[PDB]
Amino acid sequence: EVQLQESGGGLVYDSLRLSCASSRSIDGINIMRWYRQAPGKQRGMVAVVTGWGSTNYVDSVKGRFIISRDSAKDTVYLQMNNLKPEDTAVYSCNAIYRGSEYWGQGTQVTVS
Amino acid sequence: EVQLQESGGGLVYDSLRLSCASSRSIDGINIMRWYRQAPGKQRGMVAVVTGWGSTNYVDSVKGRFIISRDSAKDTVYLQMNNLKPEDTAVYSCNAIYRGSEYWGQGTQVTVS
Amino acid sequence: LAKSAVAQEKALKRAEERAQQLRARLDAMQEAQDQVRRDHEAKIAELQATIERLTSEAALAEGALEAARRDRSRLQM
Amino acid sequence: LAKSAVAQEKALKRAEERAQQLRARLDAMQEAQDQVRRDHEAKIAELQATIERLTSEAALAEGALEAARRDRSRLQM
Amino acid sequence: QAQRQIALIQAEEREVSARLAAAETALGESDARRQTQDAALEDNALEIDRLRNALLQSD
Amino acid sequence: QAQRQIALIQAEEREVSARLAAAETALGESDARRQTQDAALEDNALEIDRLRNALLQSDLKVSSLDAS
Repeated sequence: EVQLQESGGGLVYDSLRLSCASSRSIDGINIMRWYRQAPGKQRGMVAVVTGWGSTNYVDSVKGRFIISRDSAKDTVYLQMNNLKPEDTAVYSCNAIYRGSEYWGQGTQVTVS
Repeated sequence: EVQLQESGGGLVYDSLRLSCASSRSIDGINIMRWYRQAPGKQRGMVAVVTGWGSTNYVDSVKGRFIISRDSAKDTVYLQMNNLKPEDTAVYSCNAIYRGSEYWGQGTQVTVS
Repeated sequence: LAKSAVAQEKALKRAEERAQQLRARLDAMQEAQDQVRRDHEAKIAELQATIERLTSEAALAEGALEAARRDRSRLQM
Repeated sequence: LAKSAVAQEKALKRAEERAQQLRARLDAMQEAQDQVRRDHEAKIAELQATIERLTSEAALAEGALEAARRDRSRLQM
Repeated sequence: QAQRQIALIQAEEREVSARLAAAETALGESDARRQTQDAALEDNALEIDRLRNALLQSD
Repeated sequence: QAQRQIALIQAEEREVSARLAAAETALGESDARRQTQDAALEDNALEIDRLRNALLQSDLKVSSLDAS
């Protein structure tokens, strides 16, 4: 089995950060992605990184999020600035190993 | 650029096929797939196969529509069996080489 | 015929060192296949799975999430 | 002893072709790697490319299924 | 055209390496034997020089 | 890169007129001198035998005469 670990919760009126680390199967990573969950609602992708580190997102955050990787430490990062109180949701990083998916605990990001 | 000069459909009530031929690149086949669409709406896929014999289907075309490979000719076999009334639609095959996707015609299948 | 007999005796002893000296490079660089390419074959299989699941995950994500959604937004009717 | 050079002439000759023959296989194995080393450069890209704009469709296709999904809550509830 | 210049570079170097390999082994041992054959033949070159005196003393 | 493979070709052609030729020019040296000593060995053997045998031919008088 493989494991994940989330992080990055916080509130403001604006400075914020998120992180999702892993302790095992380090860098053995093909496509892995990021999600957000609206309370009591469904779940969907928000941002992704891959083997070559190509950049592409969901349309809601074009010009809003910047995402970057470290191959070694296994903790991908995202740039959250200029927030709008309507972006709040429940976030949970994603990763697929050997073709099988693996979710983690899950956290939320709120601004209000 | 490929020339997926697809054909094989029909306009009847008993046993049909969707065969998308080739023009170049005999099994230069990375991910390649099919799409359908119902009038007044945008597009949608039906079944997708990948060069590794792995095949998966959307829920609807299970048990009645079958997709299979034939590398000796580079002509994906998507058999249309047990044509139920809902199966009326407009179809078109697909492929992706060099990154730049390519498309063709497809035909109109109407069975009631 | 002492110097001629001795000459061939020391003559052969170097070409038999080349016999090892040329099967030394051969043994090494031949091992450069048995592990470098053989694992290089595995990474293709490892990367191969992700093209099996992004199709499976999008199999539900493209059809089912649109067989009913655009049906639900038929409020125009 | 008189003929003993004749026998030792052939080892001075046979070891020469074992030098001649063996280097030929060393000639071949070099391009048996280099030409393949050009094949496993295109395969990764041609395989990784057909993924690098597959996530760009796994997401933008959900853009229609999230930017328009915010409307159903106005009337469903 | 990159493959054109390359096509010769493995082609030429292999021909180059062949003449680096062949000439080096061609010259070396034949040089070693030549100096010995000089030593082999010039030491008993005095052998006639010694005996020509030995012939003339008694004759 | 392709031009630095182009740069090599001239220097590669410089190396053959260089060490490549030095080896070739040395080849003519050995075989020329080899034939000098090789042919001499026959002649030096020819010069030895006439007086090595004459040694036996002429000395034989040392013992036969002493009978007298």
